[PDB]
Amino acid sequence: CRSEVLEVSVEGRQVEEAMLAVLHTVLLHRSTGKFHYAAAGTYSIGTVGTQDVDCDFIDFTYVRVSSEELDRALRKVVGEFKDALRNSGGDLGQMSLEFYQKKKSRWPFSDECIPWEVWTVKVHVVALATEQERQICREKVGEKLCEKIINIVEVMNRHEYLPKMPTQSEVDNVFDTGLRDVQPYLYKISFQITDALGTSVTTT
Amino acid sequence: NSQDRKDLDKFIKFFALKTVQVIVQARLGEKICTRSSSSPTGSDWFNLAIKDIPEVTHEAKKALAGQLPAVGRSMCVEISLKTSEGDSMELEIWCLEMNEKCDKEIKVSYTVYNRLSLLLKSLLAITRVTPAYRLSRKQEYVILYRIYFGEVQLSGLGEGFQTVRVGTVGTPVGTITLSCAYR
Repeated sequence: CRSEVLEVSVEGRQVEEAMLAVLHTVLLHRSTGKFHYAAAGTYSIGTVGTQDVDCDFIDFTYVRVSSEELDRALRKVVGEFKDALRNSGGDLGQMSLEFYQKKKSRWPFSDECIPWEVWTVKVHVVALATEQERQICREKVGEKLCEKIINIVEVMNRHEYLPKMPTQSEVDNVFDTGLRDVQPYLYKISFQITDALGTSVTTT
Repeated sequence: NSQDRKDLDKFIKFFALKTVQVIVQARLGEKICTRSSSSPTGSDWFNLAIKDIPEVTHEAKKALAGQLPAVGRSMCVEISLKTSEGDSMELEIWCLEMNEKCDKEIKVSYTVYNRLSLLLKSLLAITRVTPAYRLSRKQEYVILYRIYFGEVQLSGLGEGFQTVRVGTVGTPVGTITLSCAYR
């Protein structure tokens, strides 16, 4: 199971859009049109729409799949991370997006969720005190998010591994078929407020 | 093998047609927004909703002249800037090459077809995170587009331009490479 880690240093208000920019970019690449199966086992694939998202707290624009429900799902759990970050303080958090297949297991054991890929975005929130803080921050993280999306595209293009196309009965072990307008790969979004760890040895 | 390559030629042709749409619509000053369909139509290429602009289609077909990328022959979409002064400036050259090396194991049709779909998705993403994007929407300046076909010449970019890899897709006829060089 492959892992990629990204870091962003962002102001408090810009944490939501910065996360949506990362999550949507990954899920745009990690989803397809919905499958409509025929009794013969064949299936058609629907069309995915995309739309631009202008960020307000960041001078930045990203592309997400045009599913209104997927957006509501991520904005909600991004808000869970946002609220948890401010309830805690100082010694800083991370959100994780993981894709997994469902494997069948003999009774009594329930089905195995087997990750094939996970993304972790570590978040550092900085405090600002003049208005020049906020404006140059709006520019600076936008340029930083450009680097991240470029790095996401460049790991996504490795074509490392992908689960094989499921049959009509296997479909819910590979895809999240619960949405109206896109079927992502089965994904899990959890977050975690971590501690701050020092640095030991230079190595100068 | 004759039908499969007839299909692959079509896939590459419409991939090239669609990259030109994606690149030009992203330099269009306005936000782009399309809608998914569970009951799609027969002209939603690569399972993506990309509306064709006729005029752009026209000179994508005039540039290609009924031909497809290949050896030493790579399609280029040049994004430029004419200011109030009138001096031109090459902002980005978008380059769709077709490398020599092949992938005889990659199973046409839809392995290639699905991977080209992902590349158009990567292209939609990368087309907004290059500085010519924010420039094209903050509108004094005007953006010009132009498509041509052969070897690529990066001279108008100026010394020290950066390049972005959008991604690659291997085909039995050669591996497609999509990238951008920008000043």
